[PDB]
Parts: sequence; C-alpha cells; structure tokens
Amino acid sequence: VNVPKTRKTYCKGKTCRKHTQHKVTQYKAGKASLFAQGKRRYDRKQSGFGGQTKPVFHKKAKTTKKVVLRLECVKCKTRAQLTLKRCKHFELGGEKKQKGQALQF
Amino acid sequence: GKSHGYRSRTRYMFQRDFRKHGAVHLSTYLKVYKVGDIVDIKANGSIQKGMPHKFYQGKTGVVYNVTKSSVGVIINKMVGNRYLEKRLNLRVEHIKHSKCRQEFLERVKANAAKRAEAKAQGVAVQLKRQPAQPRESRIVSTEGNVPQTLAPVPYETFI
Amino acid sequence: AKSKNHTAHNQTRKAHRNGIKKPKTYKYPSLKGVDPKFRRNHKHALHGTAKALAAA
Amino acid sequence: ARRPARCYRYQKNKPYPKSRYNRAVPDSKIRIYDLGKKKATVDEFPLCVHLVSNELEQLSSEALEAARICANKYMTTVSGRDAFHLRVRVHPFHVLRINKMGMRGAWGKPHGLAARVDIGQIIFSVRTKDSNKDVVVEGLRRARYKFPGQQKIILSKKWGFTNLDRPEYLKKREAGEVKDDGAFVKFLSKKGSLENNIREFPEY
RNA sequence: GUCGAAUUUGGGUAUAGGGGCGAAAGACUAAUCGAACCAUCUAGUAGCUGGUUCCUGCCGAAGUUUCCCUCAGGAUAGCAGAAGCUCGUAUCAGUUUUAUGAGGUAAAGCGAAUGAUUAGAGGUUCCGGGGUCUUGACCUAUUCUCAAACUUUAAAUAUGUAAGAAGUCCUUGUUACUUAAUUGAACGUGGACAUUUGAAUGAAGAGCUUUUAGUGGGCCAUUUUUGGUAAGCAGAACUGGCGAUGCGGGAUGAACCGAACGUAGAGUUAAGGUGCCGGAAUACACGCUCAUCAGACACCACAAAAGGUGUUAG
RNA sequence: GUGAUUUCUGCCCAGUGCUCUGAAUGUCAAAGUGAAGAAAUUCAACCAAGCGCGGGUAAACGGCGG
RNA sequence: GAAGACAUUGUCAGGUGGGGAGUUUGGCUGGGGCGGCACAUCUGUUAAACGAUAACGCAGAUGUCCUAAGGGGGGCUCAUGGAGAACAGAAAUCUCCAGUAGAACAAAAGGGUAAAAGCCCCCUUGAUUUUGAUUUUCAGUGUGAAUACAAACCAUGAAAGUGUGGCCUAUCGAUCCUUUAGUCCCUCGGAAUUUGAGGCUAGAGGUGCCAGAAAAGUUACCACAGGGAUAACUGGCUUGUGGCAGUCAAGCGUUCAUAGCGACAUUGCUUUUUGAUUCUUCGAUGUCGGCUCUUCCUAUCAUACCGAAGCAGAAUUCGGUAA
RNA sequence: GGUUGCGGCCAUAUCUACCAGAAAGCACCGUUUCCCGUCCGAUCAACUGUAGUUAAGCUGGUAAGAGCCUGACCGAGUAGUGUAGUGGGUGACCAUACGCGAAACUCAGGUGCUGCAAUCU
Ligand SMILES: [Cl-]
Ligand SMILES: [Cl-]
Ligand SMILES: [Mg+2]
Ligand SMILES: [Mg+2]
Ligand SMILES: [Mg+2]
Ligand SMILES: [Mg+2]
Ligand SMILES: [Mg+2]
Ligand SMILES: [Mg+2]
Ligand SMILES: [Mg+2]
Ligand SMILES: [Mg+2]
Ligand SMILES: [Mg+2]
Ligand SMILES: [Mg+2]
Ligand SMILES: [Mg+2]
Ligand SMILES: [Mg+2]
Ligand SMILES: [Mg+2]
Ligand SMILES: [Mg+2]
Ligand SMILES: [Mg+2]
Ligand SMILES: [Mg+2]
Ligand SMILES: [Mg+2]
Ligand SMILES: [Mg+2]
Ligand SMILES: [Mg+2]
Ligand SMILES: [Mg+2]
Ligand SMILES: [Mg+2]
Ligand SMILES: [Mg+2]
Ligand SMILES: [Mg+2]
Ligand SMILES: [Mg+2]
Ligand SMILES: [Mg+2]
Ligand SMILES: [Mg+2]
Ligand SMILES: [Mg+2]
Ligand SMILES: [Mg+2]
Ligand SMILES: [Mg+2]
Ligand SMILES: [Mg+2]
Ligand SMILES: [Mg+2]
Ligand SMILES: [Mg+2]
Ligand SMILES: [Mg+2]
Ligand SMILES: [Zn+2]
Repeated sequence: VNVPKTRKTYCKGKTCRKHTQHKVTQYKAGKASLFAQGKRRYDRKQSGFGGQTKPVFHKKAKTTKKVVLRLECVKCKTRAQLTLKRCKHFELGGEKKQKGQALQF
Repeated sequence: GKSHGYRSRTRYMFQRDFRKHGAVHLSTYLKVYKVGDIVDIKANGSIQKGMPHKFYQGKTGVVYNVTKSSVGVIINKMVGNRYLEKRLNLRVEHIKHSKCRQEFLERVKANAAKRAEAKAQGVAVQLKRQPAQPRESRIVSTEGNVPQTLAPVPYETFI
Repeated sequence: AKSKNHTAHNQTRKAHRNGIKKPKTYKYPSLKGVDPKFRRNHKHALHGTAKALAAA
Repeated sequence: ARRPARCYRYQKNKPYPKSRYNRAVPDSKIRIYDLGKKKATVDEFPLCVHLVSNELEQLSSEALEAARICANKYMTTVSGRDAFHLRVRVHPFHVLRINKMGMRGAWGKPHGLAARVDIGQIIFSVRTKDSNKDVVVEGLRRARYKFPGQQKIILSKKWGFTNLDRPEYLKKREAGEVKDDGAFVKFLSKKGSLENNIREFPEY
C-alpha cells in the first residue's frame, strides 16, 4: 500500500481544534527499559535455581504486523496515531499510479 | 466448515421482482411515518444501506423513532421460551405502511356513526361482527330448470 | 467413539411447560435510542407545561 | 465389472445430471433415438403404437440400447426396412454412482446413466401403416423382456405422432390447413398477419 | 553333557539399593529385581469401578443450547421441587374466524432466459473443406426429452400483525426541536362516547420473585429426508412414544394396537376374538379354491421375472 | 573394536564426531578502563576460553547412485 | 632436595556437560494409526417456500489487495453482431446501424447496478475527533463485522444533497508484560526541588488448537485405573463381491435359435468367499492346521431305475426320481 | 378536445411496418463579437426569432401484427398437498374417507389512465 507523507485531518491540540496539516511517519516500538517494574520483577524471579520461570511463546501464526502511522501537527506539534489494516508491503514515498500507459518491455 | 454469514441463505429472498429492477419510485420517499405507526418489513435488494437482517423479512412492528432517512421499529422476537424486544434502524425503502389496522380504523368510524344514528330511537345497535351463519330455508323452482341426470363414465385411454 | 451431533427433539415440549410468554406492555415505554435532539427539546417542553399547570 | 440392475432400479436419490459440478460422466450406451424411415411423411404412417411404463423406476442406458436393437431387428426382418418409424421417447440424464473400495468418505464416482420414468409415461413410439399393426406390436412385445418392471402396449387413437385424433386430422387436411415441413407438419391458425398466413396455405 | 581342569567345594573376608555384582540373560542381590526389604510422610491423588441401612403421602425430569487441551468431565441456559408474594377474573391461549403481510418447496415450464438434448425442413458465404457441387458452420420456422447447486408462473401444510378505555372525536396549553409562517412534532388541560365495549371457544384464577436437586451417553415408530448395493447401518426435520409404565390384545417381544393404575361391588365396552385347547354362534348369506411341499390376519419374522386348454369371470 | 589358523582387507574426510606446534581482527561474560550526567545510570572501546574459519583423521560413526 | 609469589585454595563470571535429575511429548476420527481439517470463518446447495437444523455430505473460497480500487461532482455507455475505409489478412485503426446488459465492478460464489454502482476527466482525504444506542453469532457474555443518530471539524457540488473506508454478504485476537500517543493531570505516605519510578484515557507487539498451557521419541522388559461407550474370533442384520440358478433369443452348430451352446439385456437364490456394520462378550466363551469320532444338508462324483441326443455299436454328453 | 412545463402509477404506456396532423405550442433551422467547451460551434455555451420547413422529432390512427394486460365451471376440481384406517399390493407404488387446491394449454376482450399550472378556433 502507498500512503502520502502529508495529510490534512482533525487536530485535538487545544489550540487547533480543527483540520490542520500533519506530517506522516511510521511508528516504531522503541527499546525496553531495564528499570520498568515488570522488568525488575522478572529479573528477581529468574535469579537463583529453578530455571525458566515464565512461558516463552513459540507457536507463531501471523505473517504480518499492523502498520501504525504517527501524525504530527505542523502548528502545535501535537502527535496522533492511526492504525491501518494488515499488509505485507508498506511505503510512504511517492510514485503514484499512472492512469494508463503501455507496458514497457 | 459451515458458513453462517450475515446474508447467508438469502439468494432468492433479496432478489428484485421480475421486470421490476432499477431505481425506486418516488412514492416510497414521499410517505410520512410517525411514532406509533404500524409498518411491515420487506427488504429491497438494490439499497444496500440500512437493510434488515433476513429474520425480520415479512415481520410487522411499531415505529418508535424517526430520523433523517430512516425509522426505528420495535419487533418482538421469540428466543427460547420467551419473547425479547428488538429495535431496528431501517431506511424507508425497506418498509411500508401496514393495512392490517388501516382497515380497522373505518370499522371504528362506522360504529360511531351507527351508534349515533340509532341513539335517538334504537336500542341494541349490535356493533359486533359475527361469523358466517348457516343458511336459512329456501325454495328451488324447476320452471325451466328440470334436473339433468348424470351417470359415471366408462374408462377410456385416449392416449 | 462417536456420539450424536445435534437434534431439536423434545425442545418445543420443554419450551411449552412454562414458556411462550407474550411480553408485558407498559404505558410510557423507555425512550432508549430516541433521537437526542428530540429528547433535549422534549425535556424543556415538559418543564414548561409543568409550571403552567402548577401556577394555574 | 457392472453391477446387476437391481442395485439401481428405484428413484431413491434426487436427479444427478451431468453438469459443471460432475464433469466426469461417461457417455451413454444409446446414441440413436430415431430408427426406420424417419423421413416419412405424416400422411404415410397414420397408425401409432406405444410402449407405456406402468411403474415408477429407472431404466439403464444399456437396457434402452438392448431393447431398441431387438425391436428394430425384428420389425426390419418381417415387415421391411422402410415400413415404420421407431422413436425412443426417454433420454438417460440421471448419473448413477458407485462406491469402490469403511464408510468414511463413501461418496461414489459416476458409474452409468439411467432414465427416470413415471407411471403412464411413453417409452417407445412406432408409427406405421394400419396393415402393419401386428408386426410392430410383436416387436414391442419382444422389447419388454429387456426392461425391468411392467410395461403395456396401447393402440393410440391419434394420427401418427401428431397430437390430434384421426378424424380431427382428416378434417384439417381436407381444408388445406396442413403443410408438410420435413417429417412433421405445420398448421394454420386464426391469428397473425394475413400477409404471412396467405402465402402459407394458398389452398385455404 | 562334563569328569585333572577357565575343575568342584567348606569356613574366613570384602563389595549395599540409582548402589553393588555381572565369561552380559536386564541376569543375580534371602521363594522379592527393567531398581530389594522395613517404618514413616500417608486416610498420598483419582474426570475411573464397586457399595451407600425405616415407612407412607404429594409433585416430578434430562440426554438439548453456548464456552472449555472440552469428547467417560465441568461451567451456562432449559426442564423439576420447595418457599411464597401482589392481587381476585382483571387478562391470557401449542385453537378457529375475519382483515392484511411475508416465502420460492411440491407441482409445473423449455415453439420463456441459462445450461443439457433427438430428428428433419426452408434459407445464407469475396468468411470451413472436398469437389464444380456434397458434408460441416451459423440464420429462421418446427420437433423428441431433462436439471439439488436452472426459471417466467406457483400451491398444500407451517408463519408475522390487527380485531379499542393505554380507544375515537371536538376545543386549545408548553418547548431551547421543526416550519416562509401558531406550520408541524411530541406531551398535556377541558368536554362528549360504557361493558352486543367492538369476532368465535375456553380459562381447578392472573401476575411476580427468590432459591436449589437431578440431567447434559439416549433409543424407537409414522411422514419428510442425506450418504451407502444394502444393513436390526450412519446422519438430520415435525410429532408421538420407550427410557421413567403396569393393565387388555399381537402365542412369545422396552417402542405396535387399545387404554394409562388409590381400595372394592355392579353394569357396559376398546383393540382382539367366539371347532377344541379357551371365556364367546361347528351362526346366517353370495361366491372362489383341491396343492405327490394348499392356505390361514397390520408392525412381523420374505419371495421375483417369466409361464399353465387347471378352474372362474371379463 | 574384531574374534583360531590360511588368504585378503578396495574406494569415500562432503555430513556427524575426534584432533591440530594452524589463521586472525568475525562472535564475545564478569571485573577493569573511557566519555556524558548533580547522581542513580547510559553509551563506547578493549576483550579469556569456546564457537566460526583452515588442516588431519574411516581396523571413528558411517556411505559406495542416477 | 624440588618448587615459588607461579601452582594451590576461597568467591563470582563465560564455555562445556543424556554422565545424571525433573518434566512434556494436542483434538476431531464408522477402533487406533497414516492422511485430511469437517478446530476460527465466507458463498451456493443438501434444508422439507418464516427462522433454526446433522454427517470425514456436494461444488468452491479466506489469513490478502487498494492514496485509490476511498469521498464528492461532471460527461459518457458496455458484451456481441451486421454493413463499410490504402497497405490491412478471422484479430491493428476509422464510420454508421442494431444491441435489457448476453459487459464491467481486485478476489470464491450468490445478490445488486445503465443520463450507474460500469468507462473517462476534475477536485479531494470523512480511511478524521469525542462518547453512547442498535443488528448478527448469543448465555441475549465477549470478539469480529455491520446499521441509525447526537456533538465537532472538513471534502465535494450551482444546489438539493452525499461522505464515520472499499456496491452487499468473509478477510481476524483477552488477562499479565512491554511500548507509543494524550492529559502535563494524580502518587512516591516526616517536608521540599530536580531525575527516576508508579497511575488515569486511547492504540500497537499474539496467542491459526484462532474465549488465547511454555513442550521430542521408544518400550517385543513393562505397570495401574477403567472400557464391550472401542479393534483383533464365533453368532446376528446386509449381499456389493464370491458362489449357484432362471427369463428373452441376435447368433454358434454343413443345412437347422433352443441335441449341446448362446451375445446384448433382465429376474432371483445361497451364506461353504471377502467386505460393510459394531448389537452381545475385555472382574477372559482357550487362537491356525492335522489326528480321532458321530450326525446332518443336496446344488449327485459312484452305485439302482429312467427320459433326451447331431444316441448304429462302443464311448460320452444333457436331464429326472433319488443322500 | 389540441399543445407546453413539472409529475403520479411505471408496456393497456413497449416494439415492427405504414398513414395522417387546422390553430397554437414544441421542434428542426440561421449566426459566431461576447461568457464557455471541443481534433471538429457535431455535442455543449452565447446571440437573433430574423432567412426557411412540417421532412424528421413529437402526437394520433391503421394491422385475422409481436409483446403486454384482464377475464373465463377453457383445461381442471386434473397435478400436488394436510389429516385417517390392523385399507390394497412381494415390492415399486396405488385406491378410498374428511379438507385445501395449481401451472401450462385453449378461448374472449383490451392497447395508457390521470394530478398541478399555462396556452390555443
Ligand atoms: Cl432424541
Ligand atoms: Cl545396608
Ligand atoms: Mg544464578
Ligand atoms: Mg459499506
Ligand atoms: Mg451427547
Ligand atoms: Mg430388481
Ligand atoms: Mg455411491
Ligand atoms: Mg567352583
Ligand atoms: Mg532383552
Ligand atoms: Mg476415604
Ligand atoms: Mg491409599
Ligand atoms: Mg404426577
Ligand atoms: Mg461408566
Ligand atoms: Mg431454496
Ligand atoms: Mg420438481
Ligand atoms: Mg455422563
Ligand atoms: Mg449406533
Ligand atoms: Mg437411564
Ligand atoms: Mg405373532
Ligand atoms: Mg367355550
Ligand atoms: Mg582369523
Ligand atoms: Mg573455589
Ligand atoms: Mg533423562
Ligand atoms: Mg483421539
Ligand atoms: Mg428456512
Ligand atoms: Mg468503489
Ligand atoms: Mg517516605
Ligand atoms: Mg477454542
Ligand atoms: Mg500451548
Ligand atoms: Mg457394542
Ligand atoms: Mg453376484
Ligand atoms: Mg465370568
Ligand atoms: Mg468352555
Ligand atoms: Mg473359562
Ligand atoms: Mg393410529
Ligand atoms: Zn495542531
């Protein structure tokens, strides 16, 4: 699928409260912290004798991940998130469809 | 596996009538519906929005809500050993006024007219419908209508 | 070992022991799902006619 | 390699014709349904004799083929090559299935063709001259042994293969309302434009 | 079998249980060995098998829905009991009627669409091919035969709603909704119309709440119906039964026919019977049948194609 | 491991193991070292054996087709 | 004498470690296994004209694809056939006529659609924000999908209007944890500032056994609880298959259907074959064959008496009464 | 009654082949400076009502016309179907009892009706 890098949409930024211009990017998770409470608990539980104390998922079935777009307002820099359907190939660049031409080579 | 989609088994139910395809006539959109009206549900296959589920095909209900291009209808549905109230949001293309009670209104009007007509002089106006009664006696004349004798006919092949 | 899959035998007889109850009808039914704009004005209309009868 | 006919005698299943859902049906054993002098004029063969079923059953395409050969062979030998017109009035369109090897996945493969006949349904029709009545009746009598169930031979009171009684057909032809069109005829109606109904049937 | 040796054997001594010992068989380790014996943890856990102790009275089931590493088990809804509560025929009904809807099955149809399909006939080519005229291909008018996943038409049986007081009519109050507009919408004040008050029949009263048992292997018969050559086979639909049920009948039999049960007396019947067994006419009446394998009563305990100057009627 | 004597024990080191006075800038723990921050901390460089790479080995396990 | 701050020993860290320990090693299923997915879903049919309805029934499909193939507006009309135009031919481009859709609409199928829902062109991001109600599966829980409004902000068009993704019917995911956005709000409990951590609201990372445990084999050394709810013998139902017997008569037989045979078809019988089924038995009915011994059936190999022949004799062949 | 604008039901209105049409209306028709749109002022836009024509559109009538519509004790109380019997039949299936009741076929008739506004021998 092809999605433009710019889109006009509602901005609930307490100063816009209306449709504004937004920059479009792709969401990325980010590194997990070593001092999150869930991480601190896991390290304590895993220490000592007893082996692995939590399940480890193996039976993967999905072949795709949902794409999330991060929309940043150009005026107030307020971010928003949108989720698209599952797809195998995703791009943000241009190269729009040509209406009709001869198939080269 | 089995298939139980929303429009399952509706191959013939939602089809248009023969030589009756195309756009809907304007009289469908000009009728007015009010809360308390009695309507019956018949889906139109050419209008995919606001279409009822196949269960409510051929059912009759009472309007409870009026919106821009649709009405709200109440249907009593039998589930298990009881009846549950169902509320439907249907566009006007799929409904029409029911005549199961419009014919009843004129009987109320005629009862009042007959009651007032006999009020000044008559008693026992008898404003109750009665079932068909056994025929009374009559005399059948044979003048020009002498009975014709009939007999069973023999078996013939005539193939 | 294979067993039976499905049947509706005896189900109607069970439903008729105490069932088939027509729904109870009430005056003043619930206004759930009614158009919010109509209900906003209907509330104001009822307050106005309450004052008139009380002050009559 | 073929099961006995008692295994498929009765109409137990719904009709199962050759279609885009089968696509693998073998050909029928009978391919010719008109025998004798099929070019004969309607006025040539006034007498009609039928072989009529008296049971609700199925007739295999092998049985139809065998009975057709027996009837044609006898009548040709006795009466003559061009002295009758024999028509088979049943076409085998029902496909039979056979389960070849427990009961898991028992849906069978196509096995053959059969024709589903009703009570009083015509199976064979023969038209010939009046003087040739006894020959064609005996030919149909010998064909009954190839079929299961009970069949009856009835002398029709129609004119040949037409749907009109013999006196009624004679009435129309003397009025110039019958035109010969191949082996069959066309009739003149009271409807339609006179411009077409005049060039046809000029004698009327 | 072996019998002077890798011989046989007494006593002493060493190796102890995931250990020992084994010229190796998972062999032997006190009648115990693919991990000894003894006591304790220990009344170890079991969706699995067995058993579970007095009487009478009243009511009285389920093998079905959804979810579960769920398929010999549970939860959940249903069916059942008990406790009642609010009321006193209000209103309701496994039913009919009248008025008004919905459906695409049985049947029917193919010189109606789609798809199959037999046979000619009249026409058509600078647009199939042999030959200087034939077979194919379409065109037009006809003709024989078909469809669970074809159809114009279209039942029967089932199925939605309505038949009044929460109704109808006359007048005019409220609003921030709606209208060009006191226009409309919705909800109200006041007046008029009583139970032949708006069809039939019935109604050991109607409405309502809490709580909890068992059950969640079913099976059979008529009709509809799928797979299979078929099955006392496998799987569905509606209803009635068995299971949970004796009693009269079918000799005998869970399901068929009749009929359902407090203790007795009398009378009358059901289904089935009345030569004898065996309660009841070796009754009445018109015919048919003679078998050197007659026949004899639904479910049901089998017989066919094809034949006979046997006999009878047509 | 094979199993007196006699006679003979062929070809295959790609795979799985075993082995090497082989190579270096692959992967790489704790401690230690550096930078940043007010600190908790974070990042980076360096980095043992093993692994990887290279050689040897079938009377090692095994293989000997179209 | 040797050896020396190195070995050794102590504590952490990385590797190696079936030598050893603990545990696991789906379900449905005409027994189980192998296969398959009927395990989460969609179209048509089976389905018996409301709704609901089974089988490892029948014919297929889904874990995708699209900045347009989404939204609005305008103009236009398709498949196919006929008659024509240099190269040009059955198929290149141009013109006219006929054309109810026989085209097209991402995909399976069924519906739907013609001044359109199809084709071309112009403009756009409503595939947006907040939080409720409703329909389907249903326990009237969840999840998925879908319908109609309310309050905002926008797109398009002269305008009425239309638009909360794809013409409609499938295209998908809890708790815990992690992470992002929002609000910059609440808490760190002796009092404050700044980091850090923890909460509130909305998404993402996935469980396909799809209401969602983290999981390899073998036992012919075997164990226990059970099961005739379920397989390996008889018996019972069935008879496809096996075996046996009729009917018809095109033909074989030098002539000549039927002495003896007999195609194409068709009706049965038998339980001495094998399947199908799973009713009885798993707190046990001793399991192949032979040996020994008795009796029964007749579909008769021999013996008794007969009929028939393409029966001269001889020999043989067909049939009857007969166990 | 004719005609025009906007309609309702959506073939009794459609289709094929012909014939006729006073008045007005509608239409064809004339032109390219302007707004506007095309390869083409053909379509679309604008201007004139002047130069012409009822030829076509349009409306009506005609046809043992096709289609369509309505009715018929035409077919037919037939096919099918609810309920019942210890009815028939080896079976396949069938008859009867109390009810409901088609389609094709055949024949006959019909060939748009109508609402609002304006206008015309
Ligand atoms: Cl049951
Ligand atoms: Cl010891
Ligand atoms: Mg540790
Ligand atoms: Mg949509
Ligand atoms: Mg069960
Ligand atoms: Mg038979
Ligand atoms: Mg089969
Ligand atoms: Mg010794
Ligand atoms: Mg061993
Ligand atoms: Mg105990
Ligand atoms: Mg114990
Ligand atoms: Mg009781
Ligand atoms: Mg048990
Ligand atoms: Mg259907
Ligand atoms: Mg039919
Ligand atoms: Mg149980
Ligand atoms: Mg069973
Ligand atoms: Mg029991
Ligand atoms: Mg008996
Ligand atoms: Mg006696
Ligand atoms: Mg040696
Ligand atoms: Mg140490
Ligand atoms: Mg182990
Ligand atoms: Mg299993
Ligand atoms: Mg249905
Ligand atoms: Mg689209
Ligand atoms: Mg503190
Ligand atoms: Mg699940
Ligand atoms: Mg798991
Ligand atoms: Mg059993
Ligand atoms: Mg056989
Ligand atoms: Mg015993
Ligand atoms: Mg014994
Ligand atoms: Mg024993
Ligand atoms: Mg009965
Ligand atoms: Zn902003």
